[PDB]
Order: sequence, then C-alpha cells, then structure tokens
Amino acid sequence: QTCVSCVNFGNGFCGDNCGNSWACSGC
Ligand SMILES: *[C@H]1O[C@H](CO)[C@@H](O)[C@H](OC)[C@@H]1O
Repeated sequence: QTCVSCVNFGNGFCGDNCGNSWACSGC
C-alpha cells in the first residue's frame, strides 16, 4: 500500500491514492 501527493485522472480530477478524489488543475 502506497500513496502519492496527487494522482491525475481523466486529465481533470485528482486523487490522494488512498481513496480520495477531487477536481484539480494539476498539482
Ligand atoms: C505507491 O508505491 C508503490 C510501491 O510499490 C507502488 O506499487 C504504487 O503503485 C500504484 C504506488 O506508486
């Protein structure tokens, strides 16, 4: 199990890699 700063998804949303998702522009 590992988690990163920010993971992009669909080139619009981000994830904590732990189970969190939120709209982002690019960490
Ligand atoms: C967190 O680090 C892990 C190291 O093994 C890696 O497997 C995982 O890949 C989603 C994530 O980068």
